[PDB]
Amino acid sequence: QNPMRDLKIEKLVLNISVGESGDRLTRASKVLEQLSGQTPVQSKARYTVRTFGIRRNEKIAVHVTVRGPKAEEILERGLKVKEYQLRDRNFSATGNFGFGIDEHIDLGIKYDPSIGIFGMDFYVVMNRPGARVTRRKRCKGTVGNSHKTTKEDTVSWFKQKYDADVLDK
Amino acid sequence: GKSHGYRSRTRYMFQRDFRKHGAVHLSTYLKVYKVGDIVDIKANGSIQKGMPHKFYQGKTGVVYNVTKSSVGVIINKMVGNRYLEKRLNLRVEHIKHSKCRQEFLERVKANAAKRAEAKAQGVAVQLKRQPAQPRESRIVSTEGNVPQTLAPVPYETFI
Amino acid sequence: DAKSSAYSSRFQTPFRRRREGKTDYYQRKRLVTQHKAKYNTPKYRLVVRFTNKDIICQIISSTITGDVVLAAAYSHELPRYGITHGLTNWAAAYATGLLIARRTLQKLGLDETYKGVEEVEGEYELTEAVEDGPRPFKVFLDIGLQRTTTGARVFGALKGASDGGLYVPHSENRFPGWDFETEEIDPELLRSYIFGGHVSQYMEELADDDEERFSELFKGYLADDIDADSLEDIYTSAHEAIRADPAFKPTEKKFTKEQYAAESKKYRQTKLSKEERAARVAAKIAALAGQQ
Amino acid sequence: AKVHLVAIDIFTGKKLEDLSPSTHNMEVPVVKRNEYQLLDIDDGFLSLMNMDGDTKDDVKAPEGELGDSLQTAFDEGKDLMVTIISAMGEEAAISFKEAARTD
Amino acid sequence: VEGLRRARYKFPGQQKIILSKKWGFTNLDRPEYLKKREAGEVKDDGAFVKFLSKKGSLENNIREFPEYFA
RNA sequence: AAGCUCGUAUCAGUUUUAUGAGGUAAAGCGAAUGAUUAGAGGUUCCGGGGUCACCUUGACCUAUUCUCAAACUUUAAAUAUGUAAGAAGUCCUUGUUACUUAAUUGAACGUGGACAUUUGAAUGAAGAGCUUUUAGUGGGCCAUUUUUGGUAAGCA
RNA sequence: GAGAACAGAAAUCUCCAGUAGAACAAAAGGGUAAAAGCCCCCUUGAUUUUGAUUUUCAGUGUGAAUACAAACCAUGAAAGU
RNA sequence: GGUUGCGGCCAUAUCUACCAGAAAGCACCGUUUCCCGUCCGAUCAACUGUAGUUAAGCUGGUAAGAGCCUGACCGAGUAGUGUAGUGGGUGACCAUACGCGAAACUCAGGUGCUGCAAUCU
RNA sequence: AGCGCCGUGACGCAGUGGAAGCGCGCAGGGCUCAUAACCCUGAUGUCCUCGGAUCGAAACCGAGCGGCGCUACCA
Ligand SMILES: [K+]
Ligand SMILES: [Mg+2]
Ligand SMILES: [Mg+2]
Repeated sequence: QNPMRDLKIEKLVLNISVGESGDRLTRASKVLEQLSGQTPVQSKARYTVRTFGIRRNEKIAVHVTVRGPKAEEILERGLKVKEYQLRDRNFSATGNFGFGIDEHIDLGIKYDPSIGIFGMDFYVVMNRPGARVTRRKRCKGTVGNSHKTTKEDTVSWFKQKYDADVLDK
Repeated sequence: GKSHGYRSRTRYMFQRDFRKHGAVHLSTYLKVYKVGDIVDIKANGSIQKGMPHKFYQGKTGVVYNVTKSSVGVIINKMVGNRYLEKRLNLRVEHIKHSKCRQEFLERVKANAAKRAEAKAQGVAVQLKRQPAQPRESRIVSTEGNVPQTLAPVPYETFI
Repeated sequence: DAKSSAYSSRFQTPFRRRREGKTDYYQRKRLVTQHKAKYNTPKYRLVVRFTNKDIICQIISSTITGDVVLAAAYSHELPRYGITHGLTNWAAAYATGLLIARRTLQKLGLDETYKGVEEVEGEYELTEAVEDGPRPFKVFLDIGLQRTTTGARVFGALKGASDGGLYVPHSENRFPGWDFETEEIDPELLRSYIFGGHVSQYMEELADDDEERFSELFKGYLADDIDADSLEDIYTSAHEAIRADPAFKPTEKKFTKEQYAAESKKYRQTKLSKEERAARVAAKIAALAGQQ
Repeated sequence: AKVHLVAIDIFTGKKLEDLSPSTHNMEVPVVKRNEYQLLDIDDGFLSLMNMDGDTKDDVKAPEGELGDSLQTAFDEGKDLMVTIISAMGEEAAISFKEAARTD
Repeated sequence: VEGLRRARYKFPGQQKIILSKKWGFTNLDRPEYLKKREAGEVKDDGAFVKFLSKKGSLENNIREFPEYFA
């Protein structure tokens, strides 16, 4: 309709949730750092479950957010092992969609020992030009209902751009 | 054992009003108090500094001292068989002007105006207030207002 | 979704301007509240607000019935003083701070004294109270919801007002050219920012680099045939004109208030009466339940 | 009322008895126990390590039936956790446990 | 009535037996409840009923009580 | 008890007018928090014992429904309770200051001037203020109303 | 609530709703949402000299607290605290 | 009358769904050499005001809308309560006399007002 | 009537707010013709229930259940 209402990716979050901290955490951090081109941020456990062998503030996970044509080209690579084929699931009612792949170090980048193998969750967040109104400091507002992102709109754009398919589990 | 702390038994009177919590509006802080002003004490529970003791909730006094963020209020407190002068240091959050003294000052101006006019024309202006006087005679016309009413009513169950 | 009735009933709405996200009442209380033993002395604020395409500077005191503006200066009137481009840059913030400073001093009659900083050197210097004379006009910067940052244009306005004559307390901490490792302010860099040096050197740097980006940016400079080297004198003349005549000539205001009212009234949707609401209810009952 | 009290010294193991009215006050020590990990035992004097690497080479090895059994269980290894009781300016090892997990 | 009379002896003190003029457990008199079922203002529920008012969403007042407005 | 300074007042176990403060009585629970009776309609990737997307113990939600609270509450009395109703006042000039203001701006205290006998509600006032010094007492009990413990008590 | 390899009712990530139904050492009550909560950057005003005041009250002490003054400071762009 | 800056009272202003918005303003918006800040120029910094859009914000309207506000001889002088009697009743309690007096309930309206400054088909 | 204590593997019992241990008992293999002894190896716990505080309770708090007790004196 209105060219200022078209969809676009605003961020992609790469996540690794390691069971523990230490050598595995540091290897995952180096993986995420090299892949994103930025230094990643580590995440501490919220509380002690201890059935997963975790304790509070243990730094059990590592993640990074990428935006722009960077995230465009990581997402371009990350869909290849899915052969441009996702599900009717993996799409949220709020418009965001994501998938997780069990070895992306071995999708396009080099493997070597002392780094091991890992799986990354890719989570994409979609929006429209105007999403600043819910992030800016002054006169913070809420997106209008006609401007919201929906699962059907995200699916339609994900099918037409990147010529993909869904629902085929 | 018994408990008689500073804020004991203040559970309801240091509440904020329903749907009236949060920050204080700036008209509290834009009010000017001079020495001799007559003020009413009512603690704002959200400001825990300069808070009056529970006794002085609802007391009215005279300002004797004015400081950076507080006023000094003189209250007469009945202790035994006499009143003792009590001096309080209260932030202006817990303080409002006595509206009764506002109408007294306006009435003083109005009294001066009445005497000023009477000094020229219409002498004996009779400044003093008078209590509610008994009504004078009147003629209650019936025309269009014919009296019509019935007697007491029988008892009915209504259950 | 589907907020409950008890939720709606028990909800306490914030203050109107807090809901609009325009006022920090926490900061405002400390900005506005006056020493009680200074009973009726107003506390003046140099309110600086930055919107897209415009800069707003106001000298504001507070009353019960509302805030009162002693003097105001807007960026968009700078073409009278010679600035027709870059109406929101750091140098424009300096110029509008100098305008509101001189205008305030002219209104209050504090121009014969308190000339401020005549020759600009970017040196951290307040307005000193003259010996055997009235004190300088004292205002406090009110930046609103602006984040504090070294190099912000709101501190550019603060600098322009202070160098223009008003006494406004501040530190050189947040001026550009303030090194972080050492507590030292660079007057050469601060002078460049005051006189628009950064935009000027961007013009040569970008033009030497390429042409496709520099074509689109600074089109107005190309239209008026303005060289980057020609910014220093035009800003200097802008300050000269501002100090010469801050008299605040308003617009001629074509299409008088009443005509503006008649123009904007006739396109404004108005509330329906209760009889019209009732007739709508009745017709909707017939439409939605009249056996289709 | 009066209370007759029979008690064993926590260090020397000797019986002590005393008696007092039930409503007068007596002193109770501030007895505390601490976990330590058993490093070398050379001239007696068990050298111990806290939850951090900071070391306590200060506590005499027990010379009793528990202490000799501790040394025998220490010679073949199987790293132990020794408890120290430390009331009233005196310290003594009272127990020792085989570590449960992380073989 | 006689069952409640027997229940009365199990309680201390005085108790009356009152014939209500309300329809069952509702708060409405019988003639006005008749006037409300002849209209479309009463819809059955578990054991009680729900009533139709002039207030609230109109389209809600048609999806409930459908046979009224006819 | 001794009085002292004065001679109708800087007053009052009271009302009126004006203005505050309060969270008890009552009420409320298809309003918050707790408590609580019964069905109705939807939600099994929320476990229903059942055969290939179901009436059939559940849990959740929604609209209802019965009953409650010293340590619950939106609302909220009556009685009791603070203050004010002027001369130590009000207004107009212009004086002081080392405080305050951008300021010859305020703040507080003043000089001079004006306000008349209703000097700014009612009723009363038995004299009004003030001081010293000292006795006995420091087991209480009863009644109306409010009220705690207790089955209760000529109980506490 | 809806989603994301292992990951499941409970590990991390994302969005939407969210008047506080959380948190604020510790009882309970009160108070607080661009904060009094959470995270980060500085710091020692948890300082010096005393007087006045409030509560318990004999208008004593003790404990605790409130508002100034005269210094020296911390923090902040600053009002201010 | 519209819009903006700062506000006063802090829902008649809030919330849910939809529709409309000349002009100006505001906003979304384009970019990273510079000051500055981040895992991430998303927030914040700076530059342009140019390349574009009223899609969203914002402002108004629509709704037998929710909530909120005001009123009623609506309930109801009911509940409660001060004073009084050698009133009534075995009592719980109740009436009367001289006074004060609710809250639910029902119905009806309403859904921001406004101060200073600038600008506007 | 008031008060105190105890409840943990089949049994008897330890137990330091970071998921539980001794002795027997039991189980598997071996030796014996076979059982025991003996030798080599394993396994066994809502910590009486039901809630609460804590990131996390066997331990702390509130109740409920089942046992053991103590006081019971001057008349
Ligand atoms: K009370
Ligand atoms: Mg404090
Ligand atoms: Mg005696």
